[PDB]
Amino acid sequence: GAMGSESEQRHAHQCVSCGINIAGMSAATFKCPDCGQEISRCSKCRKQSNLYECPDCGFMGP
Repeated sequence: GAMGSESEQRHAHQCVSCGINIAGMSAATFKCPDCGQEISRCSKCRKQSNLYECPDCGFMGP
């Protein structure tokens, strides 16, 4: 019937805190120990590092 969106994927790299346009930029690139998805955190995120959350698997962490 209706096509699923989850089935499809995109390369939209944005900040985990807000959503800065740091796609393919020199931002904080790390692999989530939960899923392993490439997480890009802008410089500003450095301050929010105290408490982040993986936007991929909705994994809320410190």
